[PDB]
Amino acid sequence: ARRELAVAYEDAGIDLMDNGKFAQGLVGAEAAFGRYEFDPIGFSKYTELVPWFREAELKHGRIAMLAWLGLVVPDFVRIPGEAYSFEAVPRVIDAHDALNADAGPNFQIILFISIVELCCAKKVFEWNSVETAGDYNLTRLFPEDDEAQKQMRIAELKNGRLAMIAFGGAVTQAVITGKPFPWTF
Amino acid sequence: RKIPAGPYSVSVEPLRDGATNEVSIVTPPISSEGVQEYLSLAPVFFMALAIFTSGFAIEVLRFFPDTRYW
Amino acid sequence: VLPYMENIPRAIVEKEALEGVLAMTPREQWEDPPEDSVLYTLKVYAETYGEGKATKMPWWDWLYMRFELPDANEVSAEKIKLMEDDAKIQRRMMEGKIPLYVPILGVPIYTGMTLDWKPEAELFAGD
Amino acid sequence: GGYKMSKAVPFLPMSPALEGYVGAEEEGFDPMGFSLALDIRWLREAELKHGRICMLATVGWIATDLGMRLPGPAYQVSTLEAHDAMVKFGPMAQILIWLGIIEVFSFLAITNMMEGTTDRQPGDYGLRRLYPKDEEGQYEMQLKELRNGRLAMLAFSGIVTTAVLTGRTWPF
Amino acid sequence: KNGRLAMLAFSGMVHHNIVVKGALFPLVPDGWTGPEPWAVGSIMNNMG
Amino acid sequence: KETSASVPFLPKPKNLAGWVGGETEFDPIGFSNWFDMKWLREAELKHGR
Amino acid sequence: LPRVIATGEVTRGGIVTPALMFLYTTGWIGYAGRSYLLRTKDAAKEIKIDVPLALTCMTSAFAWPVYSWQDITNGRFVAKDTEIRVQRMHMA
Amino acid sequence: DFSKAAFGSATGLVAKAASQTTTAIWNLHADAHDFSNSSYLSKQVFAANLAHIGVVFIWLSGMHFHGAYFSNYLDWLQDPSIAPTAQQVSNIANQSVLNPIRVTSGFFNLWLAEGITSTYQLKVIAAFGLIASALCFLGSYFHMHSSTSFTRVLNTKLTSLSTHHLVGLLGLGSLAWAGHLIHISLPVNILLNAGVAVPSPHSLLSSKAVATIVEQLSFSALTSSDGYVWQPLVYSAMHHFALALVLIVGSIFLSTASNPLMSFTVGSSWHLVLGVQLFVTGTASVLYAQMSNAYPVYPYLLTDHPTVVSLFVHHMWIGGFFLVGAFAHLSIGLVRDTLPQSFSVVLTQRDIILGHLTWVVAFLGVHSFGLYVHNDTMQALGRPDDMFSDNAISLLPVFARWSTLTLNSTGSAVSVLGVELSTADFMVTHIHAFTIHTTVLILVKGFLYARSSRLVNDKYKLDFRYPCDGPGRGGTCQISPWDHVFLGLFWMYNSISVVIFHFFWEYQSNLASIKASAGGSIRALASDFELNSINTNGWLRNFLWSGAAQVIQSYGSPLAAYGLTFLASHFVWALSLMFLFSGRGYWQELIESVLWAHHKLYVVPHIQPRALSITSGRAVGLTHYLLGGIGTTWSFFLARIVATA
Ligand code: CLA
Ligand code: CLA
Ligand SMILES: CC1=C(C/C=C(\C)CCC[C@H](C)CCC[C@H](C)CCCC(C)C)C(=O)c2ccccc2C1=O
Ligand code: SF4
Repeated sequence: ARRELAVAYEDAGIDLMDNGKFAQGLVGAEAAFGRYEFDPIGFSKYTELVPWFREAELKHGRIAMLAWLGLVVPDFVRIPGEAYSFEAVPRVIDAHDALNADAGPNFQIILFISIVELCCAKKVFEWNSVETAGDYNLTRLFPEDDEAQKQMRIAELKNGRLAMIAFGGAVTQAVITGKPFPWTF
Repeated sequence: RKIPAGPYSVSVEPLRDGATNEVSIVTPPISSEGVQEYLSLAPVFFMALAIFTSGFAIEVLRFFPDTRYW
Repeated sequence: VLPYMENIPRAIVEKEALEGVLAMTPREQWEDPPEDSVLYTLKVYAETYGEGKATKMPWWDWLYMRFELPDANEVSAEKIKLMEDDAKIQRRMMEGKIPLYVPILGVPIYTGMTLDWKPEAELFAGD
Repeated sequence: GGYKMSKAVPFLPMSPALEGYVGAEEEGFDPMGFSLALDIRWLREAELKHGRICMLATVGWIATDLGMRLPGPAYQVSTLEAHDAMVKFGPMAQILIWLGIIEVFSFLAITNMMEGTTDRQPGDYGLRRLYPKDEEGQYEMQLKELRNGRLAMLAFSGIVTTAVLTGRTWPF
Repeated sequence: KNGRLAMLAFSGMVHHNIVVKGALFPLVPDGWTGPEPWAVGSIMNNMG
Repeated sequence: KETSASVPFLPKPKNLAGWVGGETEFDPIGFSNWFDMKWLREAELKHGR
Repeated sequence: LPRVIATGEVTRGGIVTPALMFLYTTGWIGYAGRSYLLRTKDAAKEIKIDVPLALTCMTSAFAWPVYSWQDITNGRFVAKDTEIRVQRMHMA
Repeated sequence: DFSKAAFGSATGLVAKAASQTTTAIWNLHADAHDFSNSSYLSKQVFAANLAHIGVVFIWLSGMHFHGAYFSNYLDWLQDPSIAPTAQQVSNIANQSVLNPIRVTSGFFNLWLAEGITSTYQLKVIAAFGLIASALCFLGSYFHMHSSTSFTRVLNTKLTSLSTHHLVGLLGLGSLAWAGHLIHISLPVNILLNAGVAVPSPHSLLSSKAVATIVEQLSFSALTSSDGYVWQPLVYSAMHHFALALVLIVGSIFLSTASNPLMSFTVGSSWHLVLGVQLFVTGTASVLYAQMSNAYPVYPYLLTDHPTVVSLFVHHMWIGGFFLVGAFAHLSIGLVRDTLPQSFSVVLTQRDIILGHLTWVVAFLGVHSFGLYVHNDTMQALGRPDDMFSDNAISLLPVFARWSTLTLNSTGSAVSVLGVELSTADFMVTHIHAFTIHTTVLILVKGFLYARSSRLVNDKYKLDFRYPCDGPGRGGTCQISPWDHVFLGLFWMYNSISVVIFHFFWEYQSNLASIKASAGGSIRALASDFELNSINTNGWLRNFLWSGAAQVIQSYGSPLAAYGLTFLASHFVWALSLMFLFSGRGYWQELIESVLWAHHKLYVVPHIQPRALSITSGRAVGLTHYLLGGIGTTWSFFLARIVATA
């Protein structure tokens, strides 16, 4: 029951009531043994911004997944071009402070991210509910039924959280070590 | 207008239901007749007259420096 | 209490925040708060939101409401009502005995003693 | 069931200010919601003016950098320094004066369409000529104008940026 | 129509004599290469 | 509604109805609405002459 | 230092021509203002300038020296002392 | 609709016959920003503040534009000793003599402290200032016409406002400025002082520049980093970092749960906040004026004497004006509040406080000006040993000549700042104290006698700004708190004028003394100030008349503009005398005669000519008085310090 976004937006806005569930019935607790309704601090008690929290978590997990993949892969293969060669930028963490500025690439990526995020800012502020959350209508290969949708949502959430933590210890493991994909000493 | 908002407000009433896809133009609802009326004010009209006179004197002084033709 | 201050959702205002607003507002002030009072905006948001009324609102309107409404702690904390009650008791007492401040470095610094500023013989005498 | 979505941005409902306009029934691309905060008539006027200006500017750059040059010794300057040599020469101020007259009358058009003194459509100035009589033909022609205008806006932006970066003619 | 035409025409004649600094009929004298740039200062003359 | 014959994107200016050159009804700025048309016509004729 | 000759002789640096030019210009100004006040007997039109009528009066005051004298000699310029607010508080 | 309401004040003025007078126009101007109490008062105030921010951004953009296009900033960079000029003057009329105007605002030193080396950077800053002004105007529009009521910011959301200002605005701005200093203002000044060319500022943010070229974190760098023009920037960066840290830490380590504005209405709360804010801003301006010459912070600032003098005098004037406005708005808030019971102790000690301040002012005035007049009399009588000077009865300021304390790893500011004080400093400091006390007396009297007084017992019913209560009770003119601010502005003018005179004479005396040569090391007294600033005649001769030679002999020189402004300031100041000494009734009768002359010629204006009201006349006179006096001092100081330095 994905509730196609056109009819899903009918219940958008900042919901003022409380569903009585965990964080507004969001998929994601869904642990191995039972449900890990984590929320120790209590941000989910702030029920009206629970969809905001889900949107933030999904965006962070997606950016993470991409970033972990994008500091794992370049340590093996680089983009054709002298500025990206293994000799011009010896390490992947150097790639940030290697192009920047007037070299072009990183500034272009920042510019396009800014454009695509400004264009999708109307999705976060307004047109954001419990069900929509991170739904940017890129479903396509989103399986039908209902439990399959829950399984794919929890897969996305677990992979995103795992990638956030992994990227954290990865940029950390590379600054203190300066090594390829296995960032052990 | 139960929410206290100032007179001449382009703000929609903040007491709305779930997110509304509505058009709320934030630009002053000015009027061409009103703008012409405002630019015809005694302060505006006479300051414009003073600016025109001063600039005319400036140009006369520039193209005819000093009183050479006295 | 009043019907509109009943079962107000926590999203509009906290229960402690509502209690503090009521505590700091005079009893006769209810049922018709002034336009510039906190209770008036709290009332206006109390209707049109909650129970059978509208249960959702746009994000911009939510930001408006959050800016226009108190957030319990540090704004309507019980300590703030205690301080307001202390201040009103102070102003009641100064019609009578006045606490003694002394301007130190240009700012009045409370000493701890309270004077008998009220005249002994003639209450309205200026000397 | 409701909330007609933007065919361009499929996760944002189409702005109701776009209804009845050329690019809404097929694209409806207003993600930032400018039409929700700004008058859609003014926005369409600005878009069409920009598109026409850029469609003239692109071919102007093409001509100037392909050797198409007016018969004058002062006109033998490259496109990069064209709008300094012509500024000092005078014709830039002359074009400014004439375009200022045209834009004053465009201002009159805008400040008459908004008050209802005319049924003028935003981009309309009355030039029918190569204009279909059938309404579907008119809509398709307006869509072609809009798409060409947007394409030439982007094209001229790229042309000027690359020419300033790497001084070349046009194919680069 | 003749009045409007002659108004515009006389304005053109006066300003042609201004730009050429000469007679009206010997239009665009030999070695013209465009009018001389206008003298006297302006907001753009002092690097506005 | 009515638009000026000369300038199709502007309203048809009034006070130009019965006049020698009024069939083209060219008055974008609209001094017709502000000034007496007799004086404007006299000034135009005198300027032209 | 060049001098200004205010005798009345028409000479280089004289006063007659500048005096005539100034007097004509300021009679123009005063007559334009007076004509506007006479044709706009209303404080609304004083605070809110009727720009077409104001400029009509301004450009029509060019004939001030002759129109003013005609009004003076015909009684339409000055006002009868018995019809204006004159100071008679001493019960004259 | 909105355009119709833009002239709504004029429409209301012409709607009623009672408002068809020139007095109505003057009231419309006087009550322009007097935002009346309403549901949208806070919106109006915040939008007006944002609009003013946009105006200041326009001003900053214009200043950077002049620096970029109409200034010799590059030549000043190549040689700081040259005259900083940033205002070209076109050849109209005959003003070509003053074509380069030496700007004394210190923008060149500021920009050098910001690492600006190219006029392109100034162009970019001007463009971004215009963009910021446009954004501020958009925000002000939005807040006035479509935003929250803002009525909770001073009473309910005061904790949030104060915490945001403490952490975000102040602390984060100081931290960001420290980062800017350390990253582009220190390295650019290093590469300019060493003369080794300056790269693009962004290239300093490369992690491969001097940031990692050497990791040494003390005064040791390439070749010999011994530039003493550079160290003040290092100290400024350290100060900003420390200030950001302490602000951020103390904001979360502070109660802030005490809003004294619970008992005040929203309008009175706004006025009281404005008063306290004006007090803080004025004392900050005075402190900066003192610290500008007390401590060097801008590159090549102390060398440019006109800039130092202008900064000191301007910030002293602004501080005095804002200090007066502080009490003005305190009075407005007190008199316009329904139940201002908070000031009960001071409204019940009204006469006690006022009379003790009266005695203090009387004592200070008699003593200070009697020292001055006694010195005048003794010098006139040929009794120099009976005067108050170093060679006579010595009024040595002993309390000034001691700052010794346990070191505990300190230095520099552990003393009297290396300057010795004498009798002249003592007497002029007491003059300053007396004038400040008198200004405070007038302002405090206006505050205290705002709601009631022994003369008039219902002054709160009369609001803040009223001409009088009548000629009764012997005469009750100028009882209003507005009139007390009106007199306090004159006394602030007197106080600040004496303060800037003291500073300017001391500055010129020090400049002459350091121009001993090198061998001359017995300055004896000399110190023209210390030897002559003990008499009123000494001032009148050796400061005013002596330094007026530069401003009166400026004709035919670039300072002819200063001479002309000197004359115009005298003219405006005497016109003020006209407005202040005269009264409304006479001018009304004169206007009656003139209006009869008009009616005789069928002119008859309908906006009935009324002369300025009593309060309006006093305000016009005060405005002209301040303008004339401050302009005279401005022209005098600038001509004297530019011609001679
Ligand atoms: C943060 C600064 C600040 C702010 C926001 C306000 C705000 C306010 N003040 Mg206030 N004030 C201030 C500082 C400030 N003041 C200071 C520093 C003083 C002491 C000088 C005063 C003294 C003061 C008095 C005495 C009064 C106010 C009043 C008011 C209120 C109405 C103001 C009005 O309508 O003026 C409209 C704007 C004007 C009249 C500006 C006209 C120009 C002035 C008079 C002279 C400027 C000359 C200029 C600098 C030189 C020209 C250039 C030269 C080269 C020709 C308003 C709430 C009035 C009130 O009733 O409050 C409720 C009132 O009576 N204020
Ligand atoms: C107010 C400022 C002031 C001060 C401090 C002085 C000081 C002085 N003048 Mg002088 N003078 C002044 C103004 C002043 N003058 C003015 C304005 C003029 C012009 C008219 C003169 C004209 C003048 C002449 C012509 C002469 C002096 C002389 C003198 C000296 C002797 C005066 C004398 O006999 O003392 C008399 C002092 C007293 C009677 C005591 C009064 C002060 C007491 C101590 C106050 C105590 C208050 C107390 C603490 C309250 C608390 C009490 C409680 C605790 C119980 C003395 C240094 C003479 C001289 O040459 O000497 C150098 C001299 O011939 N003066
Ligand atoms: C003169 C005067 C008037 C009369 C003032 C009036 C009627 C104000 C009108 C003066 C006009 C507006 C002057 C306009 C400006 C001048 C022409 C000078 C500025 C412009 C020049 C520099 C070119 C009073 O009403 C008054 C009231 C109370 C105390 C003292 C006085 C007082 O002294
Ligand atoms: S002189 Fe003027 S201010 Fe004084 S009491 Fe009389 S009317 Fe009032």
